[PDB]
Amino acid sequence: DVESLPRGGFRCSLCHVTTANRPSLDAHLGGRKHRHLVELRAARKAQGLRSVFVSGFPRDVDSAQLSEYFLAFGPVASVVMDKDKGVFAIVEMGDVGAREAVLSQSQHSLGGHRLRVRPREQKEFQSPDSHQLAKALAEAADVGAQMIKLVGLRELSEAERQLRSLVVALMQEVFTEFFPGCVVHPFGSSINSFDVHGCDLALFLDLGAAMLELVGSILRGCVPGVYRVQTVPSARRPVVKFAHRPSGLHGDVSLSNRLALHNSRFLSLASELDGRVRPLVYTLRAWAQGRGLSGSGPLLSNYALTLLVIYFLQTRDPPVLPTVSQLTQKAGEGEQVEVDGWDCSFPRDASRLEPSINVEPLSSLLAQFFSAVSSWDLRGSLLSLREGQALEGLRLGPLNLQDPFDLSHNVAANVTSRVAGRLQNCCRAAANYARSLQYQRRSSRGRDWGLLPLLQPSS
RNA sequence: GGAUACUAAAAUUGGAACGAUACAGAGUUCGCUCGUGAAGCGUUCCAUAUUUU
Ligand SMILES: [Zn+2]
Repeated sequence: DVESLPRGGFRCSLCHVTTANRPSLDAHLGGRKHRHLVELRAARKAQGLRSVFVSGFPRDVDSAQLSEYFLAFGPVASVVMDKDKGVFAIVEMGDVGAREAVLSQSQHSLGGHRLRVRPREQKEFQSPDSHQLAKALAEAADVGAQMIKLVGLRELSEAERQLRSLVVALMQEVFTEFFPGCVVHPFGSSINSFDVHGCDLALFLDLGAAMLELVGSILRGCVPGVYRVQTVPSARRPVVKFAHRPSGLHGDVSLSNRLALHNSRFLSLASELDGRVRPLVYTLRAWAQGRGLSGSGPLLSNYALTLLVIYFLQTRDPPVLPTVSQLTQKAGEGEQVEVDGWDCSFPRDASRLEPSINVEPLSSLLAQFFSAVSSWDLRGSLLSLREGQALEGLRLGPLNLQDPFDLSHNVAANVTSRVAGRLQNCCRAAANYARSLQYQRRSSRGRDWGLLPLLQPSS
């Protein structure tokens, strides 16, 4: 599990850990993380050593008969049904000494048809951009054309959207089998029209930790092709993270996050107001993801980026987007939605309101956003999208930002002091670069013109 | 007949402690020598948190 690397280095593939010397590698091998990885790998290896693969039995029969039959050959640990095909099964025996008892006789039968039992071959244990981006943008007309082309490139293709729809339909079918009358609402980066390649799909279940564990068990056992299922109650809204293998996707399933559905609807409505907010949001999201400020864990999530863009568009002297106060005022009949204490309403249609009085191009908006976000205070200034100004929060530090619909979650509470300072410095750098003349106009035969330096693979 | 399941301590950040690596500085008998750091790391400990939109 150790591979040699130059400079006298080593790499543990069991933990994916690179060490520059020998004592560090030895200390890592002496730690509890590597020991636990070894123990879990050995447990999986032993289970594979005491398991068999059964196929050939006729369809429309359950694995209960298989378990009852195999119980005659000693203790049986588990029987796992096939997923996505439903044609075979994996029988994990209790004791190793009984495995050969399964291998003693191959004359198997179930419902008349004959079967086929084999030893389980042990699969090897597994431990649990910037080229095309600069390629397909630098031949556009101007920076606005660059941002429009970036939107076109980052937009999910028909294949990805249809695949996500298929996943949603499968989840709905399974959960309707388990919970009749339930609905699986897709949302996240799928219905808000701000869809990027390799985005997260969130699934709201419309009908404490027991339900979360039940959903996790459903995903682990019955739902096809889904591995990496992790329940997470330690959050404002408990969520099951799930990964899907055949699609190579990863997403989140929530039970009570009803506000996020209307949040995604509002994001889509804001995107449909005009053809400039969407390019601005896509460009700023790409810039954040290309400068080490949008990743996993304590880093600024994709939703906070769109929230900041909407707030900035609200704060302009010519109102690009009316604030959430006006949006709530624009609501009509059948639009009295309110969840979790407070009320937040907005129209569900697009052609109901007045177009904005802004005419600035995309480059001007980007430069103004960079200047404003660089100059703004980060110590104790909380941004209110509902009122569209600056000054109920729960926890905040060097970054203050709350939802305009969920007025209790400070979405900026996932950024520490150093990350906030780096963000402010990057904003100042982008602002001065936009003020500089090189960014303002085109270079034909290669200079990294326009948005490319902001989108370059920097450090 | 038709392709051999992702089972506990799932993660990162704030503070830490210890062990090493770096020398645009110099020498060497080729063993290293003098002193100074957090770049990458490893081990362990305490978490008014996040990682979903
Ligand atoms: Zn290891």
